[PDB]
Amino acid sequence: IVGGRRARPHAWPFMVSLQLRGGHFCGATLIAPNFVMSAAHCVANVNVRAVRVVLGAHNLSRREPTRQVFAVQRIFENGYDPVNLLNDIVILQLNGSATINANVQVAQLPAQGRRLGNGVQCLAMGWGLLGGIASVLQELNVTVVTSLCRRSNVCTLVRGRQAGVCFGDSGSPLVCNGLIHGIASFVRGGCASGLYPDAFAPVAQFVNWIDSIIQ
Ligand SMILES: CN1CC2=C(C(=O)N1)[C@@H](c1ccc(C#N)cc1)NC(=O)N2c1cccc(C(F)(F)F)c1
Ligand SMILES: *[C@@H]1O[C@H](CO[C@@H]2O[C@@H](C)[C@@H](O)[C@@H](O)[C@@H]2O)[C@@H](O)[C@H](O)[C@H]1NC(C)=O
Ligand SMILES: *[C@@H]1O[C@H](CO[C@@H]2O[C@@H](C)[C@@H](O)[C@@H](O)[C@@H]2O)[C@@H](O)[C@H](O)[C@H]1NC(C)=O
Repeated sequence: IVGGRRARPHAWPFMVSLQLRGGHFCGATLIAPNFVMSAAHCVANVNVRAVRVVLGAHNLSRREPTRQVFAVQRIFENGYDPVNLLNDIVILQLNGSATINANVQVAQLPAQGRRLGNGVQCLAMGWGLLGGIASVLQELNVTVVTSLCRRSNVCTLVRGRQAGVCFGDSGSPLVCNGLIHGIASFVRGGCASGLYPDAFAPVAQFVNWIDSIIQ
């Protein structure tokens, strides 16, 4: 996250770090005790048996007893199309269930087909590049936009300054009115261009599919 701020520790206890050999590569959202959701581009070309799913983290540079670590049991995809930048969503079934506590919660999702209007106020977040790469979870105020956005995305823009999501933020949730409406998918013009909006996978478009998998 470029131009964001440090989150309060454990403020977004649904927030997940996907790791390989101890290092963060992507975000995710805990959507049930035994399922996370992320971006499909996060796990394209990745050894998913190597993937560690880290719950309850805040400061990645630190040893944290609040953490719960899982492996990936199964993956579920929904027609990922990298060429057309479509269906950038994956569900990763964990090898065990999370212990739901202060530090580890299941996110709330929107109703199916719920569209967000121009001007909706959201919170983007993640452990991606800062413009270094972040130790402490970052968050950022973003506004939903329809210009320079396709109907197959929710797009956001910070107005009046250059800020937005960046590399390592891939797969991270976009929280809008307390619901996960986005999964960070792609940027244009580099990170934080002040020109192109950030594009997210539109979670509301995939709710019936998500529900079917998690119950
Ligand atoms: C490097 N990584 C990130 C990446 C692409 C990629 O293929 N891998 C690649 C990409 C290609 C297809 C689809 C689809 N559908 C989504 C992303 N293009 C791209 O813009 N990013 C990227 C860079 C910075 C931030 C973000 C994010 F946080 F917004 F998600 C994504
Ligand atoms: C589920 O897996 C947890 C983490 O396993 C570790 O990470 C994966 C990606 C591999 O590298 C693996 O060799 C590591 O052991 C375990 O800590 C946890 O006990 C597992 N839960 C089960 C089996 O119920
Ligand atoms: C910055 O965002 C703050 C927190 O955002 C609110 O809560 C999160 C969980 C999301 O639901 C988001 O939709 C909400 O707006 C706000 O309290 C604050 O008003 C925002 N400030 C500006 C000017 O955008």
